[PDB]
Amino acid sequence: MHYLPVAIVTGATRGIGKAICQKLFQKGLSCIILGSTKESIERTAIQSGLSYQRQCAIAIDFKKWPHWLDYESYDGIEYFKDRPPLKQKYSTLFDPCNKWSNNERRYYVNLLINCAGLTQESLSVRTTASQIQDIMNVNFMSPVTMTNICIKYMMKSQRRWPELSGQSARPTIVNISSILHSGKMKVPGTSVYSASKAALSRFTEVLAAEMEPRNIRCFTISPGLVQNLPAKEMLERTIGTSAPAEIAEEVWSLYSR
Amino acid sequence: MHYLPVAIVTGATRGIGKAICQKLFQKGLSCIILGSTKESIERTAIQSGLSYQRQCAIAIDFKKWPHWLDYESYDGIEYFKDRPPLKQKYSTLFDPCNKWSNNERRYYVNLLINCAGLTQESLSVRTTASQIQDIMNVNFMSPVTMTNICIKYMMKSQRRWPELSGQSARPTIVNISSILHSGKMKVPGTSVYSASKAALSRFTEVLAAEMEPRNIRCFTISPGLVQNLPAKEMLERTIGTSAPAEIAEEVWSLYSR
Ligand SMILES: NC(=O)C1=CN([C@@H]2O[C@H](COP(=O)(O)OP(=O)(O)OC[C@H]3O[C@@H](n4cnc5c(N)ncnc54)[C@H](OP(=O)(O)O)[C@@H]3O)[C@@H](O)[C@H]2O)C=CC1
Ligand SMILES: NC(=O)C1=CN([C@@H]2O[C@H](COP(=O)(O)OP(=O)(O)OC[C@H]3O[C@@H](n4cnc5c(N)ncnc54)[C@H](OP(=O)(O)O)[C@@H]3O)[C@@H](O)[C@H]2O)C=CC1
Repeated sequence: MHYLPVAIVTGATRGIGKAICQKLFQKGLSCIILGSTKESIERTAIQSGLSYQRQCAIAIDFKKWPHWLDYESYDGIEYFKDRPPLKQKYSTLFDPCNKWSNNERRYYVNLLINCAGLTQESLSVRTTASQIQDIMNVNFMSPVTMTNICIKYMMKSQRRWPELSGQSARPTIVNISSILHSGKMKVPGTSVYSASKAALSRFTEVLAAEMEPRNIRCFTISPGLVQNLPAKEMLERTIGTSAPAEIAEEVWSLYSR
Repeated sequence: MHYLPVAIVTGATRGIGKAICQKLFQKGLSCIILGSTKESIERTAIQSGLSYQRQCAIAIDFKKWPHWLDYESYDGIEYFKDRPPLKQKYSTLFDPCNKWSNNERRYYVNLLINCAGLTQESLSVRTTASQIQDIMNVNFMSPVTMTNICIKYMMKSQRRWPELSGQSARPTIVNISSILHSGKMKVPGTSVYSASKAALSRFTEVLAAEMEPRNIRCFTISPGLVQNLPAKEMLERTIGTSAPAEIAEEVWSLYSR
């Protein structure tokens, strides 16, 4: 049997998540990309790799947490180099792996990147309750559920295909935190954004302590540049930067090395 | 006019929040205490101070975030030294102040303690979605809304009673964070608990940067002892402590000095 690693990358329709995905594909993994709508994943779907490499996109709105855990199917699209996009309906996040696998080949998820992110540009007292709900559902609650759904999958896959150990990278989770999550960079306009980033970082550090003995690696990356503007320009000017290409490379570093 | 400071203390029906409240009353403030149910606030309602000092309790279930923002009234009880508890219905959190104020006296909130807390004792992968929702709604979302409702109140009160400056403590918010929110203490079983504490801490640090120039002081306190048990006993034994009496004192220190 040939086991072929797949990565799930949330927030991959554009920005940092798009860089990360390009790297991973360049480096030999198949990709399952997440976007928020049918429209945004149709947009990404319009890159030459090994013949067995595959790419698809799934539409999940992270604001709709926790209801999206219970959707029977998800709208998805498989896309290609030199062949038009294919409408799909996937029963789970791992359904694309099932459909790619054949008598000779087993596709399986071995890497999850939580990169989907919603921003904030308003003072705490001027930020509504639903805005705070959206930010936490996209930046924290959903990433937690993604992480947990994947860890269940990763552990069960490890028990059922024991040969994977020593012939694979260890199942890896990488959550994208922000420089704003701690220290000097306390930027007005971003109180709940930063907190959600603080939550994701801290969740991952504690998860890593739970997971490391079970041989799932859990990392966080903490980047910070391209907002503004979110009072705030005074600190953002007073005080470094990050490239999406640089972050994609660090993600690969963490997985491969 | 005599302006008389009132404190709102969430999570004050027992534990640390009860210590904090006793201190504040000992030190001359009137108290509005929060509990989660009609029953728990009835329980607290069954302490000799100045004649003008007052105490009441209000029932708000922090799991019901964000719906509790919209309740028309809240069940409350006013209690006394040597006089039986009085059933109340309060239109807002500041309604008790309105009812205590008289031609000679003005009661107003000048201190908010977010001390209400829900714990976690399960591994991430073994913690359901609703459990994670409860923890974040009680430990983070609700405290954020409390903080914002109070800051609106505090700013408007400052504009309408300008004499308060120089004759008062500055309007103060104290959020109770936990040693678990950062650093060495990464305890299995507590991933979302710790994250919510991380979120509250970080939110408050950024809020303080927003608020300090508007003359609202925003502090966090980070205590850590009495859980267990939440794998976990190995770290909790390997590595200090905090007394509720010690924390009550630190809260008073922060407000008075
Ligand atoms: N910009 C910066 O300087 C820094 C950013 N970061 C973080 O890195 C991450 C990458 O984003 P960034 O590179 O900045 O570029 P973008 O913010 O432009 O990318 C945002 C991504 O989030 C997805 N998303 C937004 N809303 C939802 C939703 N409701 N449900 C599901 N997915 C959603 C988007 O999908 P869709 O296309 O469908 O909208 C999109 O893929 C973020 O988490 C961000 O906070 C960290 C440090 C610095
Ligand atoms: N225990 C420890 O060692 C440490 C605790 N802390 C933190 O300090 C805080 C104080 O709690 P603690 O002293 O430990 O004692 P308790 O946990 O026994 O007190 C819990 C309080 O939270 C309130 N609460 C629980 N659920 C809800 C809800 N759904 N809605 C509104 N209120 C609710 C309770 O009200 P009710 O009576 O109605 O249930 C109660 O007043 C917590 O935030 C905690 O995380 C920090 C460091 C260490």
